[PDB]
Amino acid sequence: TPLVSEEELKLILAGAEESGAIQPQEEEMIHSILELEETPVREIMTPRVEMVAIEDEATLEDLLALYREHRYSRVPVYRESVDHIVGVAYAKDLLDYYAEEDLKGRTVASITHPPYFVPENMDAWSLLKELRRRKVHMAIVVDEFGGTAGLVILEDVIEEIVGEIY
Amino acid sequence: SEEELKLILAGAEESGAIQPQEEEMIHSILELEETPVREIMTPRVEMVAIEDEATLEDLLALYREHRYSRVPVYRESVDHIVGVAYAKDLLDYYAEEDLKGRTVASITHPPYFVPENMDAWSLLKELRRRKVHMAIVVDEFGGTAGLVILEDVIEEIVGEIYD
Ligand SMILES: CC[C@H](Sc1nc2c(N)ncnc2[nH]1)C(=O)O
Repeated sequence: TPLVSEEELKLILAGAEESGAIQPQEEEMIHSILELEETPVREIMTPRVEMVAIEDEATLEDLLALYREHRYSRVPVYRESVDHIVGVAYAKDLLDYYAEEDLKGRTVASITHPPYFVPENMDAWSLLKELRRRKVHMAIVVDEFGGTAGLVILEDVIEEIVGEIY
Repeated sequence: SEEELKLILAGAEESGAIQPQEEEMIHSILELEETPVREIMTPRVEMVAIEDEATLEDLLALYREHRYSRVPVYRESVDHIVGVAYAKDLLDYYAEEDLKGRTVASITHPPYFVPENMDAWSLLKELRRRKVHMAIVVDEFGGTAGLVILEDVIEEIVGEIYD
């Protein structure tokens, strides 16, 4: 029956979680749904300085070693520096080769998927939208001058909603 | 007030406060408590499982032939599940000799069993809590109703998430 605004609805959420009519964690989830439109990917991304990239001409042995030591399943791919990103590569794709012979035989370029670039200030709501309807759940966050601000994956948006898992 | 929140959420759609997409996701959040895992699980007949005594070379061959990253690991029949195996752990293992010399049991994680009737909300609670990613749905007799993963619940909140 009643009529309410976004601010009033967030207040009723706080007042029905201090009420016990809903769980603290169901509150935090629905609240998180609401804050997605106000979060820029910048606030949730992995920034350039902490990310693990690899060069297109490296070998698939090199990718395997990178997975073993930093444990990141999916890895951006650059040519000259990290500001010239040429695609993305997934460690599980190694399994289709998984031959101590074949791996040193091919370059990461041979398994690199085309890259998805979002501007540094897109909101998590739009990014969830864009990522869900795409086979690559990982976008490159780009700064205002064309450089690589960082990287952002769907599981990060997911965690924003639900919380940390894995 | 639980019915009150249920109703003012739809009202908040009507007062322009939230998009129908946001209200759809929030109705999904609310309807997690009322959805049983049977409604979302993959059942035995659609399932891909592997013996614990098989070799990691066998695991890899399975993965090639079927593309499933998570595999329930069973002992005698698929009604006696003893864990889950993750293809990614295969990447940690020496192509030549380490796969013919090790078996699936070396990499299986202990399983998580949920009743067939359990709701999604409690499933999500217990998965986030135990920090597992896949559970084995049992039937009232001990058999295997199917398997269910976190991304099932997630998509049940936010929509199909196509790899
Ligand atoms: C997105 C995550 C899924 S997990 C999965 N494992 C399964 C199995 N053993 N049998 C039937 N269906 C399954 N789904 C994937 O990696 O494709």
